[PDB]
Amino acid sequence: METLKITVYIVVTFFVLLFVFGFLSGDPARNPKRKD
Amino acid sequence: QTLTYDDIVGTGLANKCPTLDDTARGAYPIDSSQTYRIARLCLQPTTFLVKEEPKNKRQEAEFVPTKLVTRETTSLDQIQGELKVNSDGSLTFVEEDGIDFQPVTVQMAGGERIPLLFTVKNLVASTQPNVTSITTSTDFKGEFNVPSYRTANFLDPKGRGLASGYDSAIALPQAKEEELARANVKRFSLTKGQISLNVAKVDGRTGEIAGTFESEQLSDDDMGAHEPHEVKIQGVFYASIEPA
Amino acid sequence: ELVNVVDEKLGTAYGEKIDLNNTNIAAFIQYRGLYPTLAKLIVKNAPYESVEDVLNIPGLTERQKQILRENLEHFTVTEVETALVEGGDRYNNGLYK
Amino acid sequence: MEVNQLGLIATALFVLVPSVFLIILYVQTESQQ
Amino acid sequence: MEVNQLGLIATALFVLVPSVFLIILYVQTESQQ
Amino acid sequence: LLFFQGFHNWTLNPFHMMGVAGVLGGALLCAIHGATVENTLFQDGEGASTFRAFNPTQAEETYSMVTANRFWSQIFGIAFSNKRWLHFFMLFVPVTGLWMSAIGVVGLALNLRSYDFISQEIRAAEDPEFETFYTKNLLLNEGIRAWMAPQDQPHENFVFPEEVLPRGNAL
Amino acid sequence: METITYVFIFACIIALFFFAIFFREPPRIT
Amino acid sequence: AELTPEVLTVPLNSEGKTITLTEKQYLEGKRLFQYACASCHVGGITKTNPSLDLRTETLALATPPRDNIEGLVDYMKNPTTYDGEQEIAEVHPSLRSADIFPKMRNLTEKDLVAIAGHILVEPKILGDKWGGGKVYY
Amino acid sequence: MEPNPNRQPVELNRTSLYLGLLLILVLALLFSSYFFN
Amino acid sequence: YSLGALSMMGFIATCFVWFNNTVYPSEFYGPTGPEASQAQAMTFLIRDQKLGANVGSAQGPTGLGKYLMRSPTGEIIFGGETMRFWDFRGPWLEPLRGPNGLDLNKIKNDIQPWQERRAAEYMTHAPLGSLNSVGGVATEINSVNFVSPRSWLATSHFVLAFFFLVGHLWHAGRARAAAAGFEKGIDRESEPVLSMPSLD
Amino acid sequence: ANLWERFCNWVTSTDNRLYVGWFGVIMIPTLLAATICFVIAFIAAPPVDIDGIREPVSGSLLYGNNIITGAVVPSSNAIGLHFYPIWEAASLDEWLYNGGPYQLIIFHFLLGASCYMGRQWELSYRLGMRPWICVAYSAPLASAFAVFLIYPIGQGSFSDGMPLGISGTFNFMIVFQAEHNILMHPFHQLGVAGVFGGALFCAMHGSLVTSSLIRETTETESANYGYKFGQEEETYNIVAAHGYFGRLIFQYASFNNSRSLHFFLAAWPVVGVWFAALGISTMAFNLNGFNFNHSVIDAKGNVINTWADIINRANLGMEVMHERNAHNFPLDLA
Amino acid sequence: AWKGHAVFRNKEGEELFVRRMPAFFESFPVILTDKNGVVKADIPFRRAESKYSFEQ
Ligand code: CLA
Ligand code: CLA
Ligand code: CLA
Ligand code: CLA
Ligand SMILES: CC(C)=CCC/C(C)=C/CC/C(C)=C/CC/C(C)=C/CC/C(C)=C/CC/C(C)=C/CC/C(C)=C/CC/C(C)=C/CC/C(C)=C/CC1=CC(=O)C(C)=C(C)C1=O
Ligand SMILES: CC(C)=CCC/C(C)=C/CC/C(C)=C/CC/C(C)=C/CC/C(C)=C/CC/C(C)=C/CC/C(C)=C/CC/C(C)=C/CC/C(C)=C/CC1=CC(=O)C(C)=C(C)C1=O
Ligand code: HEC
Ligand SMILES: CCCCCCCCCCCCO[C@@H]1O[C@H](CO)[C@@H](O[C@H]2O[C@H](CO)[C@@H](O)[C@H](O)[C@H]2O)[C@H](O)[C@H]1O
Ligand SMILES: CCCCCCCCCCCCO[C@@H]1O[C@H](CO)[C@@H](O[C@H]2O[C@H](CO)[C@@H](O)[C@H](O)[C@H]2O)[C@H](O)[C@H]1O
Ligand code: OEX
Ligand SMILES: [Cl-]
Ligand SMILES: [Cl-]
Ligand SMILES: [Fe+2]
Repeated sequence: METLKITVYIVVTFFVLLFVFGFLSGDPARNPKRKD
Repeated sequence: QTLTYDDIVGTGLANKCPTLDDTARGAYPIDSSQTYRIARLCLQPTTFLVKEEPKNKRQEAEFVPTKLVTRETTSLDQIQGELKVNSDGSLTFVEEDGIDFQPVTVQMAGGERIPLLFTVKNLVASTQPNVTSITTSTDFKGEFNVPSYRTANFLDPKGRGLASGYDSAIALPQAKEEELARANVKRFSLTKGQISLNVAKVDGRTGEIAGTFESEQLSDDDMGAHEPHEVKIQGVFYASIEPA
Repeated sequence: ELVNVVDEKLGTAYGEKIDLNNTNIAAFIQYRGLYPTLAKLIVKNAPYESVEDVLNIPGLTERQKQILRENLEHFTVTEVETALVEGGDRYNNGLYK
Repeated sequence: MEVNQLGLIATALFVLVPSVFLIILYVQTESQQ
Repeated sequence: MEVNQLGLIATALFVLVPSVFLIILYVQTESQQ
Repeated sequence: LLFFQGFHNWTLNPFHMMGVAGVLGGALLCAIHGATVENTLFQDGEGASTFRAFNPTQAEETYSMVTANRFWSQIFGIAFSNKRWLHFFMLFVPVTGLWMSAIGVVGLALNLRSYDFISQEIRAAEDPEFETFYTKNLLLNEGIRAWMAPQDQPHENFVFPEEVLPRGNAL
Repeated sequence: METITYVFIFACIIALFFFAIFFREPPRIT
Repeated sequence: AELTPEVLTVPLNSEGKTITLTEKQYLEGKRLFQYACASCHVGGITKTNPSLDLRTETLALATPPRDNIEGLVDYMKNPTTYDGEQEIAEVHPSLRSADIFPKMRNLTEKDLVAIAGHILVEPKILGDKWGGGKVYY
Repeated sequence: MEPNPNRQPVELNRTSLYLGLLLILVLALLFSSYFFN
Repeated sequence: YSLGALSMMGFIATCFVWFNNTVYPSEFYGPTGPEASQAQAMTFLIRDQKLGANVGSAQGPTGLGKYLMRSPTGEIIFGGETMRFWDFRGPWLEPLRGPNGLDLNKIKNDIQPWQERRAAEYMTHAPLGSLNSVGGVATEINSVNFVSPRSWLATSHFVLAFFFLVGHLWHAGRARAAAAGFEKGIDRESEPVLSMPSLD
Repeated sequence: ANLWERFCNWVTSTDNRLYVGWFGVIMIPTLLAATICFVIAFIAAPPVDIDGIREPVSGSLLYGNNIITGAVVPSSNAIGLHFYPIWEAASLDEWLYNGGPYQLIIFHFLLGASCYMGRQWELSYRLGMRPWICVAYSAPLASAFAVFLIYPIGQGSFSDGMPLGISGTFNFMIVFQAEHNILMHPFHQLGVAGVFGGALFCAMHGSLVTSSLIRETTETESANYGYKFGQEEETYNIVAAHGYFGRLIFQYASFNNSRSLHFFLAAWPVVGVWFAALGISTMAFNLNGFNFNHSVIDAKGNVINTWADIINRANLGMEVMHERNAHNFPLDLA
Repeated sequence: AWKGHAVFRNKEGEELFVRRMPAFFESFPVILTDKNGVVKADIPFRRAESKYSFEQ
């Protein structure tokens, strides 16, 4: 059960990190008009 | 070093019996002139075993080990009663009151859930004669009553019960009743169970005894709808002997 | 065969009188001066082999014995029905209003 | 469970009969020039 | 008669499944130019 | 509504369920089509309040069907590509749903209910541990009937003594 | 057979979703 | 039907002198019962002890009888258990425990009569509803 | 993506429909007794 | 950004007033939802034990304890439906609670009259009531004019926090579209999807 | 371009067949987890002691249920609002008995469906659209939060959340009426006006547009072929449709602006369903529907029944029968 | 076969009459009245305060 807990925590952290760093990766510029 | 509720809460230690240290191999003198009582009898089950029923009549019908599904809700605790000293030197615990029952569900291989009322309700349990001191060889053997797992107001999913509810299967208004009679007539069982408390540790000073138990009783019969299984419960106990 | 023991007990004097061995404590409200004090003592010291055994309860005042004497014609005793006394059901049988 | 003895064929034909009706009509549409 | 409980659906699908397979193939042939 | 639950078990009826899908589907279609048009509008004016940029006599579409189609194809997997079929489907869904619900009520006129599932009743009557949400709802139905019938049907002159009333423990 | 039936229809619906999304008739601008 | 004098005429004592309350007295009693008592006694039941209601026949079998105005007024001064054996002011609202039940502080004898009249008139109005619970709603 | 050139049209003439339906129905007439048993 | 921040704070305050009896004291705001359910179980334990019941050993209809049972980690808690509220902590109840939960010896001997008065008052002032302020369950008759302040404060602030989340979504989407320059709609002369490849 | 730039370009790519995006990197695993555990638990889960009273309710198809009666059963009342993941259980058998799957499914689903809302903003941002489709989806999303999360929080237990099943849904509805009189709550009534109105306006807008389609096809073809995908002209005559509908009622009751029309089509169901969600979410804190029980009284004081008292009689029957073994004390306080 | 007409009587000899099920009701309680409609016997649901059981 502990090994499942560590797996799920690692998995959840990995996906949350992609969401946060991804939205930090110049998101307002990714649009078809003002690519500033 | 004594704990509080905020230390204990949500740790599972509230379902545990208190322990005595390994050093407490002493002995507790039972003065025959003085009366005694039990301030707290705790019983913490560790192993629930259910006897299978091989459809053969003969064969090896042994007790199989099961998996607990109702979590750390299992211990009996805060049990009080009078510890009499008899004529022949034996001590008989008469159980008075406490948290002396817990509904337990365990699950066998194949997924069959077994509900049981794990209990020591109205436990009379006696030692051997000529025990002038509770030592680490003392054995409280005794019997208790196992009332029905559900009480009389309990309604089945079709609204049938003993003291309440329908007396027939209302969804089948014109069915024959004699094949449905074992489900339609709710029956309150009352059976006996046997328990042996084996002392392993004695606090000679305080009067705290601890050890192991083995208890045998019938499981739930679903108010008479099916046969109960035979259950063997094993675990630890703790008792504190206050002189009264 | 199988019988509803609660339904059967309504066929006895339980269905008519207050049964001192079985009936829930709230039925002592039906007569003056039994509830709560005498009702508590009656249920605590049950079972009884006769109604007149209710006067033998230890500690009763003479006023308490006189009240019980005025109400023995409303009492009965049957065998203890385990479906009625288990679960604490004589103190709370799950019925309110 | 003691289910209706005709329920399986009633379900199987309820699917298959209008499903194959649509499959026939679709495939002959694709084979048109 | 106490016949196989699956015999009706086994027969119905034994007919209908390859029959509709041929009906599909025939009708899409006729709709070709 | 409560009468049809307690007596007819009308929620269990597949014709009512088809009506529910038609109503909630039509409300979905009303919300989803209105939002999509309003969010794929062409900039046809300089105002930030965009209602003025529609003229009632224009030949041109006021919103982008192509952009709407690409949005929903990528969000949801499917999308309308034919405006005429889209608006027919908006007719079809709640109209078919209401027609389906009408048929179920025609059955309830004769008490031809979808009240029970027989295989669950056979199992529950012989197995007093077998419980589903369906058997739970029938206990609610039995409560509704016994508690409401004496006042709801005062021509029947129902006297149900208190001990006959189905009740759970305590309540 | 009941459980098989309900799962079968469900699996056919999910298969239909696959073809309706990935093998749809492609919307063509004309 | 009207709230006539005969409806508003309840027993005053255990002997049998009656008191005919005014409609102003009954309506003031209902207001004060709602203010001070209906949080447990709504509809004549008792939420925290359903065994003892406020029906007229039940108050008659109380010791001392509470099925008259003065019996109910004495109960609101010095409440007892149903046999009269214990004094329960420390857990039941009364004039003698107005320091722990502060809604009982500014109750007059005219207020206690009015509440007692409401308890007696209401089952003559509502029948089995008063003290019956949800069965009779 | 360019079309696959290995594709071929499929045919089943009416006589083949009649022959196949004769074969399926007669096989069903034969085996149905055994399916029912 | 402030709209999302306010919506988050309103949802938090909704849970604060509903559960917390420290900064929203029950003497001022009424009992919490958990508190009153715990107080009913306390009321009927006290009454029935006064009648002579052994409340530690009383079995309910299900076989769980009618008054007292164990939580899933084993603490002694009030039985009945209020098993869900065994995390409730209040000053009228905490004197009865030992190291392993509710203490049976404390329950038998040490329940003061002020606790019994508090339990009955909180049970009868449970935060349940109608929009026209009829106290109690939806099936209750008109007499008691009560809706708890906790219910008024939680419901109002749920509504406000929800609509403020909607306002956050509305203004955040609009601010992105306004900064990127398409909040007034799609330019017909440079429609973005028209220069993307087809999905199929 | 490094790997992170190549990765971000793929994630937010408008050329993917289904748009991923940053909300999608949360939406995709959570919804897959919720779906997979749902299908498995719907087919094969053992019975669940939902009411915490050792009385397990069979939800799965393998344990007796059909499509209508089947459900993933809400977690045990003994759990309450406690977080119950798999790793909290001593075994998978214990997790399944206590209704573990329900908590896993609803938490993953509500997280994923929230990210579905953000994904709807995100693609509209990438496509240059206006951003408020996700505001329209906030109406059903709030309703899902209301029945799966907000109602359990107010009542103190995930055992009170809506079960994941057709009959369990009806059980949730009937019990909710018994305890809250939702029919007599104006937010549910506004909700009904939303969905009835939404269905009306769906049929109205559909029929009016279909009624005014410009003739482009012959009799032997579907009229839908008269519309070509991406054509610039509008496919129906809005002036003719306004001329019809403005004469069906009166002229100023009919829209002649298609933008105002389509905003009204968005606004009516969404606001109503928003109010329906706030109905459930505020009945979660027990502010119930209108109680007019015994409101009409004659000159003597006799209760004169109304239709509201008849509703109450039905509510009482639901109340006394629901969870018939779960109550030990006379008030159902949560 | 017809079983014949059932006549129900209490211990006082008075004929009782079983209240018939109306067509609306999937289930219906068993209630026995005298000739003037007053309830004299029933099959109770809750038994604890029952006064009109067939045994009583
Ligand atoms: C998810 C929730 C839900 C939804 C979406 C529905 C949806 C529906 N229900 Mg169901 N219902 C539900 C839950 C739900 N139900 C539950 C839990 C129960 C309890 C079992 C019911 C019990 C129930 C019953 C008893 C009935 C429905 C019916 C219906 C259908 C009503 C269609 C309609 O609009 O009639 C509205 C009425 C009309 C369309 C008739 C014409 C109205 C005219 C045109 C109005 C003219 C107005 C006039 C101009 C002036 C007005 C003045 C104003 C001031 C008043 C619709 C399919 C009905 C049905 O099935 O009908 C066949 C029905 O009888 N439901
Ligand atoms: C945090 C906000 C809040 C809360 C919790 C309360 C709570 C209370 N008020 Mg107070 N009050 C408030 C704000 C609030 N009020 C405001 C803004 C005013 C000025 C009008 C008042 C003026 C006031 C008076 C004069 C009185 C109260 C009273 C009360 C009590 C009884 C309420 C009642 O019966 O409502 C009745 C219920 C309604 C009117 C229905 C409310 C439904 C709302 C409007 C829905 C709103 C949704 C949304 C925001 C609107 C749609 C927008 C959407 C399209 C985006 C209760 C404690 C009474 C009291 O007991 O005093 C001691 C009393 O007499 N209040
Ligand atoms: C209709 C509009 C409306 C109304 C009438 C209310 C009313 C209320 N709100 Mg709500 N609120 C609203 C809209 C509204 N709100 C909206 C739209 C949101 C965003 C969704 C909120 C978010 C919100 C939160 C998060 C909370 C409230 C709370 C409250 C309550 C207390 C308010 C308070 O003290 O603020 C605080 C006042 C200030 C911040 C002003 C400055 C105060 C200074 C710092 C006070 C210092 C005092 C100190 C003792 C000084 C001592 C000096 C010393 C030297 C002696 C009150 C009933 C509280 C509540 O009761 O929750 C249930 C709460 O926690 N509101
Ligand atoms: C339903 C929840 C929700 C949704 C769909 C959105 C959507 C949006 N937010 Mg908003 N936001 C929210 C709640 C939400 N918000 C709340 C409660 C706050 C206050 C804390 C904010 C504060 C906020 C700021 C400061 C900004 C946005 C912005 C935006 C927009 C651009 C995308 C972005 O950067 O968001 C980021 C997403 C969030 C802040 C929260 C989304 C939550 C959902 C559930 C996703 C969860 C993902 C996460 C990894 C899951 C955790 C798993 C857990 C087990 C650990 C987009 C429209 C940006 C913008 O462009 O405004 C003009 C911006 O700068 N939001
Ligand atoms: C074994 C297992 C696991 C079992 C599964 C468990 C389980 C419980 C299964 C569920 C069973 C189930 C589904 C039962 C429900 C069955 C039910 C009640 C049947 C209804 C059947 C019926 C015929 C009803 C009649 C009413 C009717 C026809 C309803 C149809 C409703 C319907 C489908 C509505 C459409 C909803 C929908 C999401 C459409 C979106 C359309 C869309 C892509 C719009 C986008 C869009 C908008 C624009 O505006 C523009 C411009 C463009 C371009 C554009 O794209
Ligand atoms: C025997 C005797 C005496 C006979 C004499 C009879 C006689 C000749 C009398 C004549 C005199 C006379 C008229 C008498 C009056 C009698 C009288 C008052 C009758 C009472 C009738 C009555 C009940 C009133 C009718 C009620 C009624 C229908 C009013 C509701 C109006 C209504 C719903 C308005 C709101 C409209 C609303 C905004 C909905 C929009 C719907 C919608 C989304 C449509 C979509 C849509 C809309 C468009 O707009 C266009 C464009 C398109 C594309 C489109 O999608
Ligand atoms: C709950 C907190 C109560 C409030 C407020 C009031 N009463 Fe009450 N009442 C309550 C209980 C628990 C009991 C039973 C006490 C016991 O004997 O154990 C009572 C009893 C009465 C009675 C006696 C009923 C009988 O059958 O004899 C009466 C007449 C009575 N109460 C009246 C009364 C009045 C007038 C109140 C308002 C001032 C009032 N009570 C408040 C609980 C509560
Ligand atoms: C939750 C844990 C992290 C908490 C973070 C709090 C501190 C935030 C600062 C961390 C750094 C953010 O800094 C951000 O990093 C990314 C990742 O390369 C940079 O780099 C980015 O360049 C451009 C941005 O236009 C993108 O096209 C590209 O894909 C990406 O590489 C961003 O330009 C920079 O703004
Ligand atoms: C329960 C059993 C159900 C079994 C289902 C049976 C599936 C059978 C699939 C048959 C599919 C035939 O597939 C179909 O073949 C025809 C020709 O044969 C193709 O048709 C092609 O050739 C024809 C003839 O040259 C042209 O007129 C046509 O324009 C061209 O597309 C279709 O484009 C293809 O879609
Ligand atoms: O869980 Mn599901 O339903 Ca919400 O009230 Mn309390 O608890 Mn139970 O009773 Mn009624
Ligand atoms: Cl239920
Ligand atoms: Cl309870
Ligand atoms: Fe349109």
